[PDB]
Amino acid sequence: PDRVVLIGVAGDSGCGKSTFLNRLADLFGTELMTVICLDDYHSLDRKGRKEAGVTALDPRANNFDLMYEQVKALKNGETIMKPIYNHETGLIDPPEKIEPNRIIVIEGLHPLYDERVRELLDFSVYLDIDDEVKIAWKIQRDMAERGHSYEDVLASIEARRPDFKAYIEPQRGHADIVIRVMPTQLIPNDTERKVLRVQLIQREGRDGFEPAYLFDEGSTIQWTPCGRKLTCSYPGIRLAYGPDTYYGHEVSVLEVDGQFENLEEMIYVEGHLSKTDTQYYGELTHLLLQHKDYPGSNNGTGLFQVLTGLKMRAAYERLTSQAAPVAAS
Amino acid sequence: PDRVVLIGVAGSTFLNRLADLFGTELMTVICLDDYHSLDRKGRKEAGVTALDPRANNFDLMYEQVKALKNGETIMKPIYNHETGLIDPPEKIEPNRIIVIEGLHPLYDERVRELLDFSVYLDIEARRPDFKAYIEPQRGHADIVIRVMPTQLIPNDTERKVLRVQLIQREGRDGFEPAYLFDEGSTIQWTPCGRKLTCSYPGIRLAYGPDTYYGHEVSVLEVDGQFENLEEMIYVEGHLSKTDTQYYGELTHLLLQHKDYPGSNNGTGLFQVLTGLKMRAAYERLTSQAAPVAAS
Repeated sequence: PDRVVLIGVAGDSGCGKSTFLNRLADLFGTELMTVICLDDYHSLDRKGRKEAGVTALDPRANNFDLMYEQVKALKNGETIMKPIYNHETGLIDPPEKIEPNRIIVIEGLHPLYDERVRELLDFSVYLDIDDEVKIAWKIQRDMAERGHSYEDVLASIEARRPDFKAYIEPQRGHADIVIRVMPTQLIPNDTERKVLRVQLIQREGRDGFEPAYLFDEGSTIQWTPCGRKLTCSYPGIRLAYGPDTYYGHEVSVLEVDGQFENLEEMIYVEGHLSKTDTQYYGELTHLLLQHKDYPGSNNGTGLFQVLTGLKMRAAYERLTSQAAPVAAS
Repeated sequence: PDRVVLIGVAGSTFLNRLADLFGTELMTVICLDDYHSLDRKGRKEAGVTALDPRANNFDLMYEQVKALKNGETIMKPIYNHETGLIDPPEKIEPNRIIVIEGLHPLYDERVRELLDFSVYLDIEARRPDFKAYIEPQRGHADIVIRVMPTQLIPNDTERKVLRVQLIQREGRDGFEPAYLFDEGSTIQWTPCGRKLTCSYPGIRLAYGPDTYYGHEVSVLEVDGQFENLEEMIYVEGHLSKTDTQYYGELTHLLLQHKDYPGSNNGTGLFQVLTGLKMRAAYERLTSQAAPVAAS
């Protein structure tokens, strides 16, 4: 049976605008993976939301019945006629023909909201970016290409909070992996806002997913690789690992705080992680350095995006007993 | 060459633990108070304590220790602690292992160079002389075992739970420090979790490089108390280069004698581990198995 594997990705970065999907494309290519933006399942166009007094984050702006059916149909080999939501015009355009593929990724605000869609998913990620991090990135991006559109991200973040808390954040409790990005704890007065602290929160007891750990699975550790063999600037790099309880479930939390100044530092860290699901020594580093220009490229953000990709590849290869698709050269 | 290996111990149940490891037939312990140049009255007359270099004869110490390492029998004095007198000499023959024990085994440069391994055990009126003449030997010891109050209990009224450090000197050829996880990097570890249930306050280890008396060292540290077997073994199992000869030798050796103080904490653990580092040093120098206790 030519098996379709379904992957849910939850985040607020907007469709086609996340670094994480570009990294997935780097790993799985674009021929045998198709990405579906869930905004296509809006029941209400832009005028309709205004008329009803709701945001795009509200369940009521979205058609989960149609979502479930078309996703179920794709997993079952059928072609679908799925609507197109045009973000410019704010209208719902005529349907697109989508055929099944080895990997279908569903991306957007509510891939984990509906119970029936959840059960169709083989792997899920929630990207949890602290506000202040989201803001400082936007300023860094703006500063480069002369955009100055960061006041509007802020505006959007404050105003979205109620709906974000009500309807988006609780999906974190159904995600296999949550990537949590926040400001550093290594610098007393972080004026720069560059150095990040990142947690990979990995749900336990999802058969066919073994969490990455450091040193000893199921016990708690804090680790600094800088020492006799590895010279770091200040404040250096610090990892932590340990069991925890998140949204009522057992998890295992892997954490990196700091910045990688170079190769040696990345590899040294990779080399000492366990169950990373790399297929050769230094695959994380190689994949991470593929594209140095992405934000998070030199910190735990990029590292844990790539690692999450590898856990997806493992899930896929477990379900199909076949090699996952790969990017070209 | 039937080789005599020399071990210095500064600052005991540590010696009883060594006897448990090496036995008493092929190890002889020498108490360094035997090399007092001044008896109890003599110290009083001179205005000095036993801790003063001047109360001790290092020239005689060096010669008789050098002679023992060189296979000779010696006629060494006996210092009687009860009477405070120096009694007529004792015949001491060489052995596979000679341990010299007491206040100044690491004080004299010439005696230092004769030693194959050294330990300093760091657990009112003596303070001046202790600081002047005893404590500085810590900077020449291969291993220092250090004891202090816990960091696991806020406002420690009980004073029972201890935090203990094994400070291991680097670059002593034929001594590889024990470490946790990754040699030369810094780590804090709590073994309690999914596989190991501890009662409060539990157990916490730390490892990392440091500088002690100007030298590079590697510090292994345990804070807490072992309530049971499972806890001891789990900790032992995750240590590296402990120089055990089979999985669980530390625990087995530690539980040999549960009645000793430190038996259930980092004191006993690191005394035994220090014993194993001595055994390795011995076996490296002789290309032969170290002596063992009977059954």
